[PDB]
Amino acid sequence: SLKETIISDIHCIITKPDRHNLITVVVETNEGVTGFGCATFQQRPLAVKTMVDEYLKPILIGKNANNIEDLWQMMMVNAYWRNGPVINNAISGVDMALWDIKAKLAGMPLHQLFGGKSRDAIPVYTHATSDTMEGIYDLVEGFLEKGYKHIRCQLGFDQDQYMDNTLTMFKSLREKYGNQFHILHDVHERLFPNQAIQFAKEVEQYKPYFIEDILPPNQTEWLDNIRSQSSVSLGLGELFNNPEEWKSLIANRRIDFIRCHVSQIGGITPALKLGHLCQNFGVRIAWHCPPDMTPIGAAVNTHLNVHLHNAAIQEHVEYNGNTHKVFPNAAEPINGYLYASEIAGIGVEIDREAAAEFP
Amino acid sequence: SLKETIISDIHCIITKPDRHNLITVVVETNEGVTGFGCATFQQRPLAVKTMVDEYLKPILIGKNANNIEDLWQMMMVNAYWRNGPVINNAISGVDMALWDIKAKLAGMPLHQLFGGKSRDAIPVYTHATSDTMEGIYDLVEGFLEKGYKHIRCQLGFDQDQYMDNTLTMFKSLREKYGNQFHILHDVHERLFPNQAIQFAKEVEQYKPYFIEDILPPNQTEWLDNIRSQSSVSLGLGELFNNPEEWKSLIANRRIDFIRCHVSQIGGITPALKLGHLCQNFGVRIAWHCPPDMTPIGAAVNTHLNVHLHNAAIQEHVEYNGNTHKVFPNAAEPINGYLYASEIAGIGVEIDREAAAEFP
Amino acid sequence: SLKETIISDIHCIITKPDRHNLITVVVETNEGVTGFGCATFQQRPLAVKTMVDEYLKPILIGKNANNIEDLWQMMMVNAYWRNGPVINNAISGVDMALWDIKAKLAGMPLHQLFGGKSRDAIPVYTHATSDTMEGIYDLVEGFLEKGYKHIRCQLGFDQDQYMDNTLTMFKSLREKYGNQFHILHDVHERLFPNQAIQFAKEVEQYKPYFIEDILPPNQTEWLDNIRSQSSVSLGLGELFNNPEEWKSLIANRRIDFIRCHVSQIGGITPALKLGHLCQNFGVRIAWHCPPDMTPIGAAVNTHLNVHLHNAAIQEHVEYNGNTHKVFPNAAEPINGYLYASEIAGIGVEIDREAAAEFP
Amino acid sequence: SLKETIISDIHCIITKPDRHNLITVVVETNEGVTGFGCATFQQRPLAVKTMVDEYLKPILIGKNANNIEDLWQMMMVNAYWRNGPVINNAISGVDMALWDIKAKLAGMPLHQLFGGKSRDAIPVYTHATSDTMEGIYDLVEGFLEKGYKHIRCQLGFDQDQYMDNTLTMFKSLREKYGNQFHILHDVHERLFPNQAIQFAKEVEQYKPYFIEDILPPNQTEWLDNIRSQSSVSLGLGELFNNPEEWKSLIANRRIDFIRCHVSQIGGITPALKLGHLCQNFGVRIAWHCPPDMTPIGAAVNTHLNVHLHNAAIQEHVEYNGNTHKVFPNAAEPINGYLYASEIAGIGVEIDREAAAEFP
Ligand code: NA
Ligand code: NA
Repeated sequence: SLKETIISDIHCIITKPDRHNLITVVVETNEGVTGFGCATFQQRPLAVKTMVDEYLKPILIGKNANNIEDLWQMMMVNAYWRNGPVINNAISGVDMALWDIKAKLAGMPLHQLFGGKSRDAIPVYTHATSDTMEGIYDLVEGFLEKGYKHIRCQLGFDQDQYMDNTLTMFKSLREKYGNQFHILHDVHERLFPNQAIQFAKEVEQYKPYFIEDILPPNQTEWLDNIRSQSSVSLGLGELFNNPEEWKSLIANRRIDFIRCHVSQIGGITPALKLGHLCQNFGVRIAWHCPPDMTPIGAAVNTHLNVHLHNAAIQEHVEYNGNTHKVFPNAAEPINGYLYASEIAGIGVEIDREAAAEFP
Repeated sequence: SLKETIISDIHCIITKPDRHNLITVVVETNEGVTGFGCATFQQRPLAVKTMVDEYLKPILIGKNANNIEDLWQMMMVNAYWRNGPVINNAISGVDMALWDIKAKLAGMPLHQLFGGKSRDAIPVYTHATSDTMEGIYDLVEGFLEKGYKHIRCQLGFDQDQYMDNTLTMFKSLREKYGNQFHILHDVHERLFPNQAIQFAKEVEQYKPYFIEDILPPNQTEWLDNIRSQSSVSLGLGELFNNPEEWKSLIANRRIDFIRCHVSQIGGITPALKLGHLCQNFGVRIAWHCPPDMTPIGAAVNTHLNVHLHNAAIQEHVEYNGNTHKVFPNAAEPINGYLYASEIAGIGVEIDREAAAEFP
Repeated sequence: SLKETIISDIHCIITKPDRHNLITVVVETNEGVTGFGCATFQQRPLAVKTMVDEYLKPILIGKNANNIEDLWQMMMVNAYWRNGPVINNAISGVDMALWDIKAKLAGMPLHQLFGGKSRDAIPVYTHATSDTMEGIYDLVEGFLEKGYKHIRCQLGFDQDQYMDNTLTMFKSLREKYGNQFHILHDVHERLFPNQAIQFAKEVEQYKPYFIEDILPPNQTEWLDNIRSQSSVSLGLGELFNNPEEWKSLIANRRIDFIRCHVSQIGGITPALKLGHLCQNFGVRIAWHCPPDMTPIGAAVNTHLNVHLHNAAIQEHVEYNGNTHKVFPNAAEPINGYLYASEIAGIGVEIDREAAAEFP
Repeated sequence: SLKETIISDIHCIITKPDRHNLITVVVETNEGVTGFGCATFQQRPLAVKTMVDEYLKPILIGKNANNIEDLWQMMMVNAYWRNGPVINNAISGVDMALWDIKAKLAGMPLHQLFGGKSRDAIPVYTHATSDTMEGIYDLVEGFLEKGYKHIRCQLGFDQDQYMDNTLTMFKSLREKYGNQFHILHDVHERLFPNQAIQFAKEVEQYKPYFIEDILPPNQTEWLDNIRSQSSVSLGLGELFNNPEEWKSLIANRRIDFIRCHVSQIGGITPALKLGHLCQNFGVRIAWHCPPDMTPIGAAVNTHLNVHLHNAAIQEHVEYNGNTHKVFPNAAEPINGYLYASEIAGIGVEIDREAAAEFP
């Protein structure tokens, strides 16, 4: 007894209440049921907006929003060339908006629409980056006081100096805090493969929650060398926009955490399927939630994270007063956990007037 | 703005309006929102009913029906020993009922709840089994007249005689009908592996839609021998109740169609994830719909089949007048296609009074 | 000069002399030669009994008990759907009873019928589970005093706390007792695969006899990661009911001990063949003997364990006075060893009157 | 209630009632229960007899015959060097005799002791060898008239001429007899691997029951080349005496029929386990029964062949009147099938007086 949901208009609002350009996609329908979605391309806000305004919107107006995957498949192949940061982001904002419409139509929280909760809340990790161990302590202790139990620690913001200081960082952190928290670290592709394998063996004893981006970006074939000699947990996927980047990685158990950005791989639609894939292959899920993701994206990740069986942790995003003003009711971690929204829909929208104040 | 959905009661109704014992699971809730699900174990109707009545129902009463996967995971591990025909069927009827409740709560067709249609309808295949080619012609032509374009053909209802007659069947069917329809065939595990490989090479030229169960049941390792020499399309999975039976099969591209029964693998919850898995690995989907599946199961398969990207075809089930009476509004193929129900929920229930007439 | 042995009746007696529902299957024959077998499904006693009473017994009455594997193959495929906890248990009680009849007919101990002893007795392991190291010491020392040389030790009856305490348990046990006994530990599938590999490397130095269930249940593919980096001995198979669960595991040397329950995989008939398979591939055998296995099952495991070349150890089961009363002559470990029965048959039966006292 | 069975004496009788030296091993016991076994080494009758007389018999006298595998393992490693034609044959005669004793003790047919029949009888194949097609027809038609449905056909008793004539033989046989019988062929290792692969592809269309010994004897690695391009069924194992010869062959599905001689691999004890192994891996069983196997060996193969699930066919052995005289009650094929003996024991012994007449 759901009737066709006809797409009447599409907007793409960029706003700068804080450090970053924030991109919201707005899908309006004849019923006056409105959907909101998040795109995130700060280095390139304008490319995304053009892609939505005069390429996505023409092929969407008039369409039945009810059939989300149909509309997904159609957008994804429309330019013929496909898979990249600009297109997937644009499509992801619409995909998210379509899911939002469906959940409002269903009168339910987005994660309930998916099928319900696997857990009550998702743990959160924060970022401690400093040039000195003193600075990292200062930051760690403040996060501890707030209930966080996972913290990404980066000492220093040549390759040998970085590897040496980082092992010293892991060593001092275990000496000072033992097992009070899990320690995450992103290598940011700074190592040659031989250096990567060496570092994986040396850092193993310190039991990182995961080491992210330990290899240069098209050298994943070197993972088998690492995984045959080290038990170190590994995350990859942050810059992926293309299934070829994650398919063999996961089928071959070459990583422990997938770290894709939901908007970079095309939205909720592909995120659910990749979530199920991860569960099949025993890989955990830690989607990125960067500084320029809006409270709308973050709310979507929390819905994903209480629903998907293999979701492990959500990445923290601050929000200043401006941002909370532009996106009302944006949840914040309580004792180190993010709670899914409980009203119908995504549960967070953008205040268009407020977003005006901040062009 | 969905509130807890509290499970108030659970029933398991068996009925014999026709050839088979039909098993319906009924989940009632405080809101008076009622869910219906299908279990199918004709050789063993009673085992399923005991499993539901005094093992499932105790651990379910009081629970929040909203969290379907939570309740799935819990039922699946509850007996500690797990995965088999009796338990998965029992759990599948409840799983299906929980999905039904959620879709009614959402005021939407079950497949809309999933995320919408990938296609308008799913094609249907029928069964032509006879002891003589004359009998098979007679049956094929009646199906053709009704718009069917896929037909499973079985000539004869020793191994060498069966292999010889079957190749003769494929050969005569192509001579008589050319490409007017797709031809399916189930080998039913009747061949030794060496005979299987020989038959796969010989039948290739006749281009079956798929050959089902070509190997003895724990000899899937012989598939690589077949797939390195023959292009014949292969289906397996009919008797699977255990992920170990399908995980390596699909990851290694050893089959072309998965043929599991949705109720044997535990319900809609695992069916969606296996559907996504099949899409990832390029394997198509043809769930079994046996003679003792009710119109409730069949309606669920059609919802699955218009929604999941890789769904290929639905297996036909007759329904006599009795059965239509016990389960009102059960769809029937139109010009060789089954159309998903469009009212809220699964769209088919059981008339409890009518089911009374047929114990 | 053996004549047909005609099956005249079949019973399934459940009894609760102690903690658990105990299930005995009884096969009677025209000659008045009676067989006894054990089914074990405590979470689900009733499902098994229904399966025996009105599904197994009809297809068995009149049949020639002499042809055990014929009757095995026939029961196993009879429901068409196959392999699960309820059916295999039911079939296993009958299979065991058929073997019992044959051994009485032969006037010999069951293990002699198989072909004789490989060893004089099988060692036994016991269970020390407590919340504190003090409690585990207390329990270990009592087992030591009784001659046991293998003990499964469980400290605590989050994942990080469990892994930490368990390594502390292994470490304190080696410090206190050195090599006075072998230490077994069941991880019970509580770890993610990355945590499993880490734990396997860390626990290696303490030389467990085996670590059981170290992975989540459908993640055995992660075993190669473990086995390429750690020498830790591994057991799996406790919940298996399906050859697909053990075939590739053993052929690829992915475990060191098979831990299936003889009743869950269908009886003595499949146990002998899996025993031979284990010998071929260099895998040792440690069938489960849970708290609800009867003295009849236990006697069968001891016959299996003195006969099969690769049998390594038998799991201990208590028996209170009630149980000994219901099943007379049930052997008990002497100086840490179980001795096979030496009278004709299995050597243990059920006292039907006594089983009456305890419904 | 079986008591120790004490070995009192051991004999090895050679006899030449026909073409071949026939070797029977005799195990006597204090109870006066006597066992008979078959060794077959015609090229070397005397080596076997020495091995039994003054190496086996000393380590056997006094021993408990009840524990067959214990005594097997002990004999097999006794010389320290192990596995070859002379030792395994000697040990096989004793192993067979020990099984014979056990079956008489049990008052049952040997195959009943094993666990019963899988089938009522085993089909038989015969040998048609001639230098001309006329000669092969003559022979085939006589076998057909007698009810045989499987015949090994050899045309000619250089490599290119042999390959050419053999394909011509297969072609003419299909033209003349179509599918009236199965056609077996032994290549006898006469081909280089490249010629083997070519022949396997060319002979495929004629559907041999199997092609035996298609490769030179230590070139089994070339099997993967064949099996990736041809469906031709393959048998190997005739000269095997060493598990290394069959273990990887079967685990990797590189053959379809195992063709070992039971006496060459050490007796019934290893034959049962290899039978179970074959079943696991989907390989069928066709033990050799050469012209110098006695009616005692043949009776043992028939017991093996009605019992083991994967047994496919038994090789024919004539017996002239002399031989029937030396070994009374030796079964003969009826309408192309051999029937297992139904009296207690193996069911065939040697008449020592009669064997006297024929030194
Ligand atoms: Na290694
Ligand atoms: Na090929």
